[PDB]
Amino acid sequence: STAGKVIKCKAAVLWEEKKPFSIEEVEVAPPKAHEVRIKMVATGICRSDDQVVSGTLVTPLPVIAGHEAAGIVESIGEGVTTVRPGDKVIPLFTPQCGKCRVCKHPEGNFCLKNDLSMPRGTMQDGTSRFTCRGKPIHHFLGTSTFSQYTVVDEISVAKIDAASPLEKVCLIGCGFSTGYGSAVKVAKVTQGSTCAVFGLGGVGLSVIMGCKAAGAARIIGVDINKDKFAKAKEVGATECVNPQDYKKPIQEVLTEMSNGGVDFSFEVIGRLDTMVTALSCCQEAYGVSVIVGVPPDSQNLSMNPMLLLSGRTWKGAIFGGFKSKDSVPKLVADFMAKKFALDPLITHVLPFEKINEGFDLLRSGESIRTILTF
Amino acid sequence: STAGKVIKCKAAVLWEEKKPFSIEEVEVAPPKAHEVRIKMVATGICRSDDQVVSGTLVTPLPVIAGHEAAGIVESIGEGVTTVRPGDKVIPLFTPQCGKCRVCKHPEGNFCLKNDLSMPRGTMQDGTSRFTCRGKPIHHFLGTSTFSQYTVVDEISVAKIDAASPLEKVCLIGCGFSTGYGSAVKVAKVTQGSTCAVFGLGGVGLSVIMGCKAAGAARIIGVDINKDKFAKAKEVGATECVNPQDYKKPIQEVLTEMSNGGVDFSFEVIGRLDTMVTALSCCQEAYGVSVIVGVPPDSQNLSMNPMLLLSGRTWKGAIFGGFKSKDSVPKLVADFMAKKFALDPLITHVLPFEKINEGFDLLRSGESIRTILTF
Ligand SMILES: NC(=O)c1ccc[n+]([C@@H]2O[C@H](COP(=O)([O-])OP(=O)([O-])OC[C@H]3O[C@@H](n4cnc5c(N)[nH+]cnc54)[C@H](O)[C@@H]3O)[C@@H](O)[C@H]2O)c1
Ligand SMILES: NC(=O)c1ccc[n+]([C@@H]2O[C@H](COP(=O)([O-])OP(=O)([O-])OC[C@H]3O[C@@H](n4cnc5c(N)[nH+]cnc54)[C@H](O)[C@@H]3O)[C@@H](O)[C@H]2O)c1
Ligand SMILES: CCCCCCCCCC(=O)O
Ligand SMILES: CCCCCCCCCC(=O)O
Ligand SMILES: [Zn+2]
Ligand SMILES: [Zn+2]
Ligand SMILES: [Zn+2]
Ligand SMILES: [Zn+2]
Repeated sequence: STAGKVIKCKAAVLWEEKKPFSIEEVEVAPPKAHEVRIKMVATGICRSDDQVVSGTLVTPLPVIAGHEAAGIVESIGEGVTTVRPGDKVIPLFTPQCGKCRVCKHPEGNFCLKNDLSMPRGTMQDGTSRFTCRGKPIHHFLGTSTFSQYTVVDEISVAKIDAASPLEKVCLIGCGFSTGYGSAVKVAKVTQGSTCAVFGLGGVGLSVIMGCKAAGAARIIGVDINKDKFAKAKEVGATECVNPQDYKKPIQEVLTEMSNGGVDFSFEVIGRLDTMVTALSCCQEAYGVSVIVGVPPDSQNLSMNPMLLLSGRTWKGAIFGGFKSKDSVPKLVADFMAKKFALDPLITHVLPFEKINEGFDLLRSGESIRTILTF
Repeated sequence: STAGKVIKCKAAVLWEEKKPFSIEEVEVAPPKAHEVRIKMVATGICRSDDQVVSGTLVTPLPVIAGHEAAGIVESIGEGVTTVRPGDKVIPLFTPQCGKCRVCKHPEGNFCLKNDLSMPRGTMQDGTSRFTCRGKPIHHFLGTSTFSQYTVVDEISVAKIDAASPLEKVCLIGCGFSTGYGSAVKVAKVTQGSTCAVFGLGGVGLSVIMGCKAAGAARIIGVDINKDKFAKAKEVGATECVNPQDYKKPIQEVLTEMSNGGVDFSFEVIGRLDTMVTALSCCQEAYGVSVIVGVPPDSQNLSMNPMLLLSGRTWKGAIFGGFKSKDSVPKLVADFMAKKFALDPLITHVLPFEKINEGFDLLRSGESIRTILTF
């Protein structure tokens, strides 16, 4: 009987850029019409949550960040039909309203109700469900998973299998689905192709998993941190290259290695220069390059459009191109059926209260995904 | 007989940038092994030829330019198997060797034997068949059609229907096939879609023809020259807009007109600014933008990669993505079977001796295609 009552609980509040999270008591309002309040069970530390701290991914502060998570419904607002109290759920940082021109399109997933293109840090109704020290606190991407309890819009949550291990399937809420979908859905990697993956973190390892699932013959991992190469090979890389080892730019190295350019390249870092390098290294007539990394706010890249004129395709995607609410329950079902592995992504486990230690592990280069448990 | 002998004939020589063509006698050597000497019958004036004069498309000078043409085989070198003397032919500025990794790929057409990516201005053997006033003269894109006679490599020529009208089907050598293919093969325009076409010259009108053939519901022509709008509507534009008429940038105008962005946009001008505008005006989640225009030499554009991260596809192509030697005869057969029209592209038909007057018509905005007749 917390239904319809304010809940006091602990959250990780970010008051200022480039500062530690503050673990402290917040007030979580009850859900309004078509809103869902979730008791969080596990949440991943994604580089995009660090980009909020760095100020390179801009969203209003102060904020409760976190977007890669799983929990159990505590209560539903009036009119909710797609979840019930006690259901296991994954918050959807890319919503699926099911009504807009994008949700109706066979290949769109970037639903027009998203809080990604022009972040306001609110619920759909333009208000916050979070108070801290008597001050309103922003939401993040309509999810805000660094909290014992959050409130999300119904279009931002999916019901998943009741037997789901939530400390694993939280990765379906971001890094696994993003990287796997970038390969199998956005690029549509083909059997016997040569792929180059720039960045061997949680999301780039998931791209490798998707390239290997699609039957690529060669998967070249690219990272400046050679410590990332062993796990990249475990999940399917056939060879790994560190740009720092070479006198020549890595686009020239990769073009040589692939006897004239790769079939598919993926930027999975978030840098302007590696976005251009990744486009250049794909074959000039028929190559495809996919941007997955989140570039720094309000910065333009410079490129030569002759790279496109010869025949290259350049595209990007959020969340692996998956329509979120249709896709997340299916991805969980496929995980339960052993169609892909999540354990290779999980290098560390900590209690939520050690969230700062989890960010330090990511920043040091030591972790892939740290999973925090509430 | 001319076979096996040097031919002295008339050609339009470009001795240096930003000067008129010089119409004078050149010597055309006989074809070597796997080469074809063609008597030219008609050639079109394409903006790319003007870009060589402007210096914004770089190729070695002095040069015989011209790449959009048709003629009749005068003689064949040893080892030629695909054409014979007397055949009607179209030179292929994009070759099709049939042997390279691109020619073997189902979606590639930018054959590695091309003289487009690093223009040398020669035959495949690295020599020139042209002299003028005792100086060697460069080839252009392996074609050089501003000459009563040219010599091309076999991989740079297609045999066409003996009954085809060369004064019309010369456009299948560049402008028609480029525009049409950019719509139907590269973009793969869908039935009921909304398309935006930037530039309503010969290639942009051919893009409109392809979008209409593909069943687009709306085709928005964009040009700063409103005199181009009447013919754009004749061949299928549903509306035309002049950016100079608006206070707001045209990407904003086209996003509003299309209720959130177009399905397909095409840059058919060759400006960096319009390439970015065209990408921006396509819907952010599922839009596709195709670069057809040839951008100015050695100049980079600046763009915000978030345009791609939301889901846009950005791609370019040469010659409408068509594998040139397979496609050109089929396009001529389809023209003979009334599957498309070429007359709407032809505004002027001049003798070859009036080449300079033909270029002045293009530069002044008066013409679409001028066809020069030998
Ligand atoms: N498109 C989406 O929906 C989506 C989802 C999830 C993450 N992201 C972004 O994807 C990117 C990767 O996220 P992640 O895997 O969690 O991050 P991560 O774990 O930091 O991995 C990035 C990897 O890139 C490596 N790296 C850094 N700089 C360079 C360089 N200059 N050259 C070659 N390698 C380099 C780095 O060593 C690290 O292993 C970040 O930009 C995220 O913000 C996008
Ligand atoms: N990709 C290929 O294989 C290929 C083949 C043929 C042509 N080209 C290029 O395609 C482009 C078009 O060729 P074309 O149709 O012969 O040329 P064109 O006949 O000069 O047509 C270009 C049109 O662009 C219009 N225009 C110029 N500036 C602007 C502007 N700022 N805003 C809006 N409209 C503008 C201009 O008024 C004209 O009607 C040129 O860049 C060619 O070099 C590429
Ligand atoms: C990517 C290299 C492109 C070179 C294009 C040379 C001109 C092709 C013919 C044309 O555009 O009319
Ligand atoms: C198209 C603008 C999107 C920028 C923000 C993307 C953040 C989503 C979460 C993630 O990347 O891990
Ligand atoms: Zn929607
Ligand atoms: Zn993420
Ligand atoms: Zn070839
Ligand atoms: Zn041309």
